[PDB]
Amino acid sequence: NPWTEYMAKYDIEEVHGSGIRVDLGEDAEVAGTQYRLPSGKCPVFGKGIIIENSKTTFLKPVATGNQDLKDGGFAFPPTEPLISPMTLNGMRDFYKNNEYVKNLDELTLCSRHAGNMNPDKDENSNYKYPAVYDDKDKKCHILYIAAQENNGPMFCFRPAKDKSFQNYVYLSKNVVDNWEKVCPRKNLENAKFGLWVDGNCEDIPHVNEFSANDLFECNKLVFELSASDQPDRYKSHGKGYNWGNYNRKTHKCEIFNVKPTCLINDKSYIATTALSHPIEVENNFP
Amino acid sequence: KDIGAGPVASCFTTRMSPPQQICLN
Repeated sequence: NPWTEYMAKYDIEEVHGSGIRVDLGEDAEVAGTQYRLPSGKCPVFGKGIIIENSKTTFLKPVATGNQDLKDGGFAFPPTEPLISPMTLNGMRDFYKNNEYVKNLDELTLCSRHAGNMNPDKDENSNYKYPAVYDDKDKKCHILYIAAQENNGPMFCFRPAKDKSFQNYVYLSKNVVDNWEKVCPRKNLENAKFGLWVDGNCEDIPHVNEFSANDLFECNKLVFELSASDQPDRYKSHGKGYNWGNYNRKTHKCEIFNVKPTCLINDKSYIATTALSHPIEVENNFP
Repeated sequence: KDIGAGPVASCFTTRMSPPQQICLN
């Protein structure tokens, strides 16, 4: 297969290895009690948490002391020294003496910064808060609340890719420092995912067709159906409907749950994944 | 706990050197 190297970033079980819609792929202990926490190796572009219909609430600080949970968001409340939110330049200055951290790309730096804050009195606790990086403001928001969904017939909330979240990047403690090379980001224009069979790229044999007005709506649908760790039995390990072939002519999102192993050059298609940014395209067919 | 409910924390100790105590407020 001449596509092996190129296609490695689309093997979501391997490269990401946890849920996408809801990432709770590991467990960590804080003072004798076990907690679930995000563990995906790739950044999730465009993911936010919608709280009771609100889109501008989840990055607000969490409720402080004698405040109700619904009165706040999910982010770290004000600290001394102020470590959240923190601009990219702020983080680079905060870590100026640490040569192993100060020059990390902004997404890895935000993950490492959130992961630096141990809530336990024990130095060996593996509990590492996730974070959201906002590309518009270049601000890392550490998330005090690691939960991503609480739905069903208060504090009701769900993960989503919404136009208001298009510049947000959801980051677990495990985001890899070379995500730019090994993780998806851009949608592939003029390409559709396929399966390599006896020297040819064959179509995915079975797909689930959802109608979609544009690429954003297709990416949103793939995200909705993607790997989810929401209730070891609950862990996806990255298995799910993580890929879609968007046909821009018929306005169809062809969603599937097997990893793709090649690309087909087809001008009617754009290849997307639940991790991918909901807008950005790359038009360089390899 | 099954949906990601987390610990109640007021102060944090940095993991990377130099270790420092960062508290809420």
